[PDB]
Amino acid sequence: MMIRINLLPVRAVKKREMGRQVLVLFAVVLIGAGVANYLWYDDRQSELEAHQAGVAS
Amino acid sequence: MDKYLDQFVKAPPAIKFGGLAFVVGALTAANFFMVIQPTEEEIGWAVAERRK
Amino acid sequence: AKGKLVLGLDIGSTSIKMILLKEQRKRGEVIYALQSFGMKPLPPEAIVDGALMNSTAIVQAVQDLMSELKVKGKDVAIGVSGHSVIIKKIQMPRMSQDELEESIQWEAEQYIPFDVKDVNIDTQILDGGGNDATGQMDVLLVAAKKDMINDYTTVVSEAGLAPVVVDVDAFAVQNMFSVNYDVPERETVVLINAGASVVNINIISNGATVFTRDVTIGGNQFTEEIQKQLNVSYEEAEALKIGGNGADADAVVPQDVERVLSSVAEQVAGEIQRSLDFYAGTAADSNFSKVYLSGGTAKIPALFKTIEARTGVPVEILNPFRKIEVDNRKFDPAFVMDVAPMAAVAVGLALRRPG
Amino acid sequence: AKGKLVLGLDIGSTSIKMILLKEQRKRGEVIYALQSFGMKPLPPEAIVDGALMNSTAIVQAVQDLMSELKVKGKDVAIGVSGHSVIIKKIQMPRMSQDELEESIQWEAEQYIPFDVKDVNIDTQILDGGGNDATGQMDVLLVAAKKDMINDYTTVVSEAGLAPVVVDVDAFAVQNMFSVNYDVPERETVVLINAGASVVNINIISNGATVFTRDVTIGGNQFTEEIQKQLNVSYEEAEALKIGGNGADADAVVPQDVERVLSSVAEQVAGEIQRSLDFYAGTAADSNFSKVYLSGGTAKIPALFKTIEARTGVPVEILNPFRKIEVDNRKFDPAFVMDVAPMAAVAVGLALRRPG
Repeated sequence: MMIRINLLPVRAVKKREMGRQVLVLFAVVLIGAGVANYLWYDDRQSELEAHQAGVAS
Repeated sequence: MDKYLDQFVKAPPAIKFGGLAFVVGALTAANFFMVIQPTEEEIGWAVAERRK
Repeated sequence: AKGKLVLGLDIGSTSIKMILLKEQRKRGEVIYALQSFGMKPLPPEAIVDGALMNSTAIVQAVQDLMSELKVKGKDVAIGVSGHSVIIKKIQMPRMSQDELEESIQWEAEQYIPFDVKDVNIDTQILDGGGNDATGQMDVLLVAAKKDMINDYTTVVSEAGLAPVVVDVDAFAVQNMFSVNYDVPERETVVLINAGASVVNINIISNGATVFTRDVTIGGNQFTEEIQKQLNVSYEEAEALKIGGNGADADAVVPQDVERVLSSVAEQVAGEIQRSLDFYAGTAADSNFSKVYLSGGTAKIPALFKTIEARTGVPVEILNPFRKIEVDNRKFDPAFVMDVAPMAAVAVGLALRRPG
Repeated sequence: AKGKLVLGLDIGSTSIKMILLKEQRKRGEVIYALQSFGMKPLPPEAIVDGALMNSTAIVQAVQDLMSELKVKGKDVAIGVSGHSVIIKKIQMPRMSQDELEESIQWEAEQYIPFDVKDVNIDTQILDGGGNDATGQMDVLLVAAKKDMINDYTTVVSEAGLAPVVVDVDAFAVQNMFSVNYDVPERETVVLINAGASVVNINIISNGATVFTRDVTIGGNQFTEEIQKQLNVSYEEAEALKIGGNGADADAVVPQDVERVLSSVAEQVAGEIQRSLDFYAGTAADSNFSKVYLSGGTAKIPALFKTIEARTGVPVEILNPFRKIEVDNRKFDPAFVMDVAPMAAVAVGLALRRPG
């Protein structure tokens, strides 16, 4: 006897997986861009300190 | 109406996550621009102070 | 968790039917037994071309079923439309499950006139443990559009039901007869389910399906010929079919009706002969054995004798309900017998649900 | 405060009727008893499609009712139009009241072809205390447009009346027979209210409603066929229906009339047969028991015998007024019996009002 069950496996599964991967990629890009925005902030605080030294001068 | 509602039970995990992602991308664009502008302003105040 | 779900006849097209069997206790013993059943004719426009075009409304109907039933249960097995599923055999090589599922999808790909965009499931026509890797693989594939499945899960989600199995009718109709078929293990049996949208043939050795074939012709065609020849509405032509064709007082009406339905009787007989001839290829020399009928279209008066004489096979009605315990104080066997053909599938995926 | 309100037949369409029962004293004993009643045919154009197209005029009528009555009381229960209410069963899970009301609204949402923009109310078909949380919830929902309710509260506000209950007619008509139904607790009874705008069927075990169904066909259809076949005005066709169909001298007119009304008799019988068949799903094997009639459309001469023979159920007129004390010095039982069918609902939400 044949026991079959078309209750949803593969295409939704593939779409839930693609949905996961696209979001991980988003997360990675946004963490990198974050780190850039940082490093920039630090070079800017250094420049501010040099310039306040000049103003004192 | 329910056909749309099960299109809502199948997909919009993906669509909600995506929307959140485009929003966070926009906000990171905004804060990066808002750290580039104080750079320019800062070089400006440098050029003023040295002239003093 | 381990639940005893429920069973509707979701692709009845003529009728949404539903059945509850469960572990019934009598005298400290327990067995599967009929608890309830329910039937409501399907409102038109709810199903078109085997798809649920009006999910929410069909929901209203299903919920009527459940309250009529008086059932606590909210889990369900159901079935797809024969017009919505491609069923066909497939030969492969035996291997790991993943490699078989992917290989299976790959071979089905050409045989599906849609993108995938298809829900796919197979089962092996012979036991896989009886053969080695790389040799003697045979699965049969059931294939379906997402839009159909999604329509059905829609209807179910809204009736407050939760599906666990989306089965197919040509095999679900067999679960009631599976023990009785397993009694003769080398006999070739045919099983016709003459529905309102489709007629299925599945033919077996024992309760081992050898093949299935689905014919567009069905009871709708009889009703539609009656309607054509007497410019009647569908429902009144349907009643004329039912009571018109079988009453003890019907002596004047099998001329007026039979002359209307005769072209359909001929075309059905020719399509069944054709299907049987297209099977009959390795046993050149042999004849048939015995066969059963299911579906309300079967109940056409005398149709069983006609198919018997015309196909060269003894075609008999059968009582599905013999597979389940029936309390005579809650159901009388006579009617239960009377709606057995319509309800065969309706108790089919129903034994699937306390499986 | 605890008031004995009043009762109108606000969706009579043919007639606005009103009833006052209260605690009547005789010999130091007190029981519910008929105090007054009143009937005026509805000014057409006042109700269209089950809505009060015009509160103000209907107000004038209702106030005529109250002064005719000679009643002090200014509180009222009333009813919505069967054409203005969706009644249907709903299965849920038992929980806290708030979670059930919200869940109830959520499930009704698809089953209501309007925005909400809907007034919603449920009651449980079985006692909620008999089941635990999460299991065996069954409410039935009554659903209605604001514009209808607001039309009715308009009419009421202006008659100087204050509503406390806006009930539904298919169940309000039952309160008169509820004791007599509670006498057989396992008997399945049908109750037909054949009105002028709609015919309701509710079928029960005891005085426990199992279901309700509302049919567009009614007495208006009979009158309209009489009018069509003799180019008569509505009122004169109505009189021809009433006295035409039942006089002792009517021997020549049931050919002329019956031939006019025969298509309606057929279509009513088919629609009632259809409704009964759509219920009859768990007791495959059984037959009916007994049934009653209410509504003036019932009073069509011989219609009770016709429905009895045609539906396979003993259909009987019934006297609602047996549920209330009737002073023979203020009302003679004969006529009271005569308008019992029209007035069943009119005393229905009326026992609802000293509840």
